[PDB]
Amino acid sequence: QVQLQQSGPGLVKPSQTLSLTCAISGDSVSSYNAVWNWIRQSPSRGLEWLGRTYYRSGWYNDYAESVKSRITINPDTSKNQFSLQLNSVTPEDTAVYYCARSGHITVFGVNVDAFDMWGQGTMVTVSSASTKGPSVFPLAPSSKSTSGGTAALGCLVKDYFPEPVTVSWNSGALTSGVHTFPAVLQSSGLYSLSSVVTVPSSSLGTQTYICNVNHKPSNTKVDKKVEP
Amino acid sequence: QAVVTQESALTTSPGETVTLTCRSSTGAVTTSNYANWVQEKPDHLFTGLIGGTNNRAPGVPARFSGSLIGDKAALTITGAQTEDEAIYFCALWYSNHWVFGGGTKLTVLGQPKSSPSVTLFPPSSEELETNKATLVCTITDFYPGVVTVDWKVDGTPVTQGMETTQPSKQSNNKYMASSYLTLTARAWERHSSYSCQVTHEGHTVEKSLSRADC
Amino acid sequence: EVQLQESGPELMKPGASVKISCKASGYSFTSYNMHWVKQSHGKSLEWIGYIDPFNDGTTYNQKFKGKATLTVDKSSSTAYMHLSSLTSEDSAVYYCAKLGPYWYFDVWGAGTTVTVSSAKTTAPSVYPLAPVCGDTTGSSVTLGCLVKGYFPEPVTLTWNSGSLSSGVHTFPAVLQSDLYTLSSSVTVTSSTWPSQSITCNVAHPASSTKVDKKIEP
Amino acid sequence: DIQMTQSPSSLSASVGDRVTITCRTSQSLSSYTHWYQQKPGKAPKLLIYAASSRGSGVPSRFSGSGSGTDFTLTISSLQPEDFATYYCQQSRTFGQGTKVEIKRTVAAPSVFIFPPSDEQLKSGTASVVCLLNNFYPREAKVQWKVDNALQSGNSQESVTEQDSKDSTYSLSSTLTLSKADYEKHKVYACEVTHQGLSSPVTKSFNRGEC
Ligand SMILES: OC[C@H]1O[C@H](O[C@H]2O[C@H](CO)[C@@H](O)[C@H](O)[C@H]2O)[C@H](O)[C@@H](O)[C@@H]1O
Ligand SMILES: OC[C@H]1O[C@H](O[C@H]2O[C@H](CO)[C@@H](O)[C@H](O)[C@H]2O)[C@H](O)[C@@H](O)[C@@H]1O
Repeated sequence: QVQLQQSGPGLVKPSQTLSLTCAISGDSVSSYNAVWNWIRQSPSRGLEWLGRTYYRSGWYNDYAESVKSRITINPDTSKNQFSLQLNSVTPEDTAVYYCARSGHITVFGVNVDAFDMWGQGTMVTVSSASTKGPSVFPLAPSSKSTSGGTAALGCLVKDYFPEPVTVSWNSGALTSGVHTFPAVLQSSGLYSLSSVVTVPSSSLGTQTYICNVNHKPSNTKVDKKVEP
Repeated sequence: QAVVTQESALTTSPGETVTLTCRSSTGAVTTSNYANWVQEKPDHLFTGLIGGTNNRAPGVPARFSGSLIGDKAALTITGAQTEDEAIYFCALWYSNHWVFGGGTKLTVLGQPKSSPSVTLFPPSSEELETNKATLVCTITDFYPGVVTVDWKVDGTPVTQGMETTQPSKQSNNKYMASSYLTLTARAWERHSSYSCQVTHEGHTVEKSLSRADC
Repeated sequence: EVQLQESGPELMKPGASVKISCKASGYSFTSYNMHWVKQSHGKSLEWIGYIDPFNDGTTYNQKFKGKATLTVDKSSSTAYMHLSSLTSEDSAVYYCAKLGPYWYFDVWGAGTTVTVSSAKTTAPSVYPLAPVCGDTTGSSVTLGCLVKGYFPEPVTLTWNSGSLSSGVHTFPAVLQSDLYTLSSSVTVTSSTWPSQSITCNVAHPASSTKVDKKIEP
Repeated sequence: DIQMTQSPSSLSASVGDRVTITCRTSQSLSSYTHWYQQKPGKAPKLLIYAASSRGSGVPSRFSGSGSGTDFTLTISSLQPEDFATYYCQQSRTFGQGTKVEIKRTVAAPSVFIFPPSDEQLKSGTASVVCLLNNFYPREAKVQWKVDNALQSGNSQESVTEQDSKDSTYSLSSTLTLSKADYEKHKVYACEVTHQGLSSPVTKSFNRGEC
């Protein structure tokens, strides 16, 4: 029943404000046993709790020292959500930001700081570069083993900023033997990845293959037919 | 084995100020004994009163106060009320453990005096058939609930055979009790007159039974 | 705030062992630990020890080291006190109690009675109680119903199958050679008896023996 | 909030193996000590709460214990889908996390090469992609040859996380040239070496013939 839905821009310019939102479904933001946390994950810092807000006959806020001075976490009882605001961001704040519920998990009736439900995470990049949507090219199967065996085909998603990009095949129909590679950062400063799948050669004549590419930052959506 | 001592019992009228004490056998009660107090009411209802020598728990009325008085901890009730009738226990902290005192039974007089009704029954036919005999002495409708029981056989005091229940509470809030004289069927027939004696607040109600009357 | 529910009464023979439980329900904003306390004869309170559900610390009264073992199940919010090698001196009411940051015992379980007895299940013999018929003269008369040599408690005693309720006094049981005896007495008008049927209905469920008995001079 | 040490910080272990991860906390507060399992591109999932209580929908093979300031997660019988990073926590502090890898039999890469698309080439760049699929272990190497000459740059590589079913890895290498430069050559090849291959596998295409 409990779900956490995160939203808000992933790309933030240096010295400006990071603004994220976490919308709660299946509990109240002001529930007596709900504690609303932001936690972030980066390679430098690993997993770092940033702060919380909870209701107990009046709203409380606690923040980690690392960020105490530029962080604000605010509930909205109207929309049933809570927000994160981090001020004056630097590249050190590039991370994946999660919201998380605590206080549902109790021992002897007391909150024990287990985080039982997490939102999906928003990837946050601190950079002054502009948003750029991918080009999507086909990686067509070769004539090799078309009569019988395994064909490899794929999509190449190039020159997009920032991360992330999602790729699926046949709108989810095809997942077995799919490999979507981690993006690389080109020297241009834009990202590129490949997504590839292995399929029976005999399906090449009968089944259609489409890579569905979503880049939310630029509102870019692309469906590319990949064919011999 | 530190021993904690409190006065055993105390009887007050409503409106009085009462002070209960709590003494450590090892020496002075001090701040670092962190005296606490609980109140046991009828039906085994415990609720906590004071902690940290003088810190009232939530909802505890301000008539209750904690203090160190000389070299013992004390609980003072300023204007005792009938609802404060209870057993009060202090516990002392000895570095790593709590030790409870024996409790002070506080009676607050909250109703008229009432003298015992004493009904004394004879041993029955059926019970006599089994070569045993029990005289039952019911004691009802008294207040306060403190009775001494005593038995007389042929006008002579009794020493054994006798059991007496603790005063318990009646529908009407007075106290009842019962005492038993368990005899043998031969000892019943060897004596003629039998008598139950109840003392209460200085007077004595008594009832007799003669075997010739059954 | 949390509420504490202890497990039901227990009847044991000497040498047996027993496991009392105390379930915390409800909520607490601060942590707290669980104390266990023994009441003997209804007035003598004794600290057995405590367990911390949060750091697992335990401390015992030296008198109860090796007799009592405290544990917790953190998933069910239940504390347990296990007593080894039960003796007559273990017959008592056992309480669990919350002690939180202020170090006063602010919540208590209602208590679990443990009775240690080697006595066997014996049904009661029910005897009538009627006055000496010389002393019939008086506007009210009081009858009764003696219940002797039963084990174990409880017994339930009524009058005229529960129809007659007022005038009645049922006294607490006494312990007489490892068996209990009771009595209950009724007051009715000198015209009501011996004219009407006055019958006591004694039940001893622990031997499935319910008994009726009417009273005459 | 200095990340707690976990020991080890990474391990690899065969399917069926008993595996133990130890969190070095500063305080014996078992009930405020928890573990999380994190699969790639997922939020951590609560695995163990209060040192030993299992989270919802966590198989019995996961168990937890503490002694002094050391808390341990044990996986009794390691399974392929247990590939993850494991994190302990106490209060507001997280451990550094422990990466668990599955050991399996050696499996050689299947190699595929993809010439650039005509679509891309109109745009002025050529990307050539080499795919090394479903291999183990992770040390597969790729050399790019153009007209049989080794390239020392112009390529970027990327590896998948260990598969949850078959515990294999996959790598793609991408060789990027200007269109002009692409057309000044004929034979494009990737040459793949890996422990599971007796000698190098080469796949190649002829520019134009593609
Ligand atoms: O010890 C008094 C405080 O208890 C709680 O706070 C602590 O424990 C919480 C969970 O049990 C943690 O989330 C918190 O960080 C601790 O400060 C309570 O929330 C506080 O109001 C009390 O001051
Ligand atoms: O990154 C430097 C340049 O790389 C490519 O071009 C070089 O490598 C080619 C492949 O071996 C040669 O044919 C070419 O002459 C080299 O300049 C890329 O195509 C260039 O655009 C880059 O500047």
